[PDB]
Amino acid sequence: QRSTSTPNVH
Amino acid sequence: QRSTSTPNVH
Amino acid sequence: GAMGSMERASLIQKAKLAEQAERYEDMAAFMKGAVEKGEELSCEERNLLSVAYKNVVGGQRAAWRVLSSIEQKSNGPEVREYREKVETELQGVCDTVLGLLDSHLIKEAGDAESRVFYLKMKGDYYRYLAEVATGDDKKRIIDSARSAYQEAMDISKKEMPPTNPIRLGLALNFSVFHYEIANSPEEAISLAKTTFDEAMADLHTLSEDSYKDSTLIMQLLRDNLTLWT
Amino acid sequence: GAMGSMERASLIQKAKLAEQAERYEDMAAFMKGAVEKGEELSCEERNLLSVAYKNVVGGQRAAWRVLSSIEQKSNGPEVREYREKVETELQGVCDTVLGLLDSHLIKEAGDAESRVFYLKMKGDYYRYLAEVATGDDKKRIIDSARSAYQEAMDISKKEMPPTNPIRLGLALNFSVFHYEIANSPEEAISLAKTTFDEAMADLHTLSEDSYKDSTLIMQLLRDNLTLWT
Ligand SMILES: *CC(=O)NCC1CCN(S(=O)(=O)c2ccc(Cl)cc2)CC1
Ligand SMILES: *CC(=O)NCC1CCN(S(=O)(=O)c2ccc(Cl)cc2)CC1
Ligand SMILES: [Cl-]
Ligand SMILES: [Cl-]
Ligand SMILES: [Mg+2]
Ligand SMILES: [Mg+2]
Ligand SMILES: [Mg+2]
Ligand SMILES: [Mg+2]
Ligand SMILES: [Mg+2]
Ligand SMILES: [Mg+2]
Repeated sequence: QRSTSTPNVH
Repeated sequence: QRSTSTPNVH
Repeated sequence: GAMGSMERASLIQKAKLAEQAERYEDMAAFMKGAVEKGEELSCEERNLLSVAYKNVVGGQRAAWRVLSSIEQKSNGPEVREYREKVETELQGVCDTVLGLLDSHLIKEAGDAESRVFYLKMKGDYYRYLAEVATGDDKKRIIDSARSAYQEAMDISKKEMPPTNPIRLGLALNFSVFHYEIANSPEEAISLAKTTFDEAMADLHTLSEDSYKDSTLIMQLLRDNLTLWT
Repeated sequence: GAMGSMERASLIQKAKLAEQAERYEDMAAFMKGAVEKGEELSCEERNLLSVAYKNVVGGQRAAWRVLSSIEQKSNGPEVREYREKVETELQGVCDTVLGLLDSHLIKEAGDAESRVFYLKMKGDYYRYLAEVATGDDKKRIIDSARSAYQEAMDISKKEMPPTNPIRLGLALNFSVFHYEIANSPEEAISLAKTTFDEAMADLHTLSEDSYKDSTLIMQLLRDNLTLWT
């Protein structure tokens, strides 16, 4: 696991 | 489901 | 071509890197370049060629089906225009494959394996064109597909054991042609069932280095038969 | 541009079709064309723009990381050459986004929402360049990223509730910048924890139309903190 950034939604 | 054809392998 | 200055072995190497990176357009481009060097492809190289272009055209077919579904579900020009843009792209990829097959890969000599695989590949990509074709072009595409599959079938029956994966995959894909493109559900069920039954009858012909591929196709044959019955 | 002759509304429509078809390069192309008409983007249109380009550059970053890993794991020119080809492509997409942001989207007027989102977007795509940059360009890219994130942070703290999704997503992405690009693990943990704690303290400010987005980012903040501790 690396750092999680903002995902895509809708 | 539609008909299944040859898949990709390796 | 854009790959003309690159050494064949570097092209093969890079297609393998692109497969690892899931860059299937690049992978397809590298393999086209390899094919254009004019030498025959090994089994591993044929798999690279097959995997790359099937991945490209698979994404295009899936896109086309979504847009076609939306188009018919609304039956402005936007959906039809965008569907034709994807369809034109898809046809361009199929023409590229079929051109490589005619200009370089399909020959009278060489392996039965190699000769069956390229004729199957010619059958598939005509079938992909047939999926999006209409009218004064449709039945002509359907017959080029049938004709290529049939030649591959004759050779495979004569020269390959009935569990050979190319022979099985070809038979699976011809039966899909029958059921979806030719609208011959009987021919489809009859080819698929024969192929599966002859495979089990000569199950002892499984190869040490391809039996996982063989048994996968046999299951997919049974999946299609369950669906079709 | 190739979209200059198409009406803005048709461009928006087609970007939505392309999203449905998972054609994110097309989707990005349509949205660029929409942006170049010179009018402001609504919230829904900003999401289309964001989703399209993040999908494009996401596939490129994932490809680059596979090839970089292979490159270092072997430390011929093929791996380095192919990695630079993907890297050059990735930089070209980031430049396209950053150019759209400067030429068209980033303004002094308009929504706080819109102004924060574009500065966050500028921060992200400089961060993506910073991931593949070296030397006399790296620290200059890092500072353009930090500078854009910081301006977005000042505005968001002044003008948005602490549960606003743009404010949260910005803070999440700045903290990822701190931890991965700036190598400031303390600043990362301190920003993420503050952002999460202030979000819970003013939990009542959740919006009816975006609370699912807000609570998702809050969880991702907690995921990063668990990872980093
Ligand atoms: C060894 C060789 O000649 N080529 C590898 C080929 C890849 C494509 N197949 S296939 O499309 O017939 C097929 C068959 C079975 C499975 Cl599981 C996948 C693909 C022929 C061999
Ligand atoms: C309404 C609006 O201005 N735009 C929609 C934006 C899409 C991009 N985000 S974000 O990248 O900040 C984000 C935040 C939260 C989640 Cl779950 C995904 C993306 C801002 C709003
Ligand atoms: Cl179009
Ligand atoms: Cl290259
Ligand atoms: Mg050579
Ligand atoms: Mg057409
Ligand atoms: Mg027997
Ligand atoms: Mg207009
Ligand atoms: Mg470079
Ligand atoms: Mg409170």
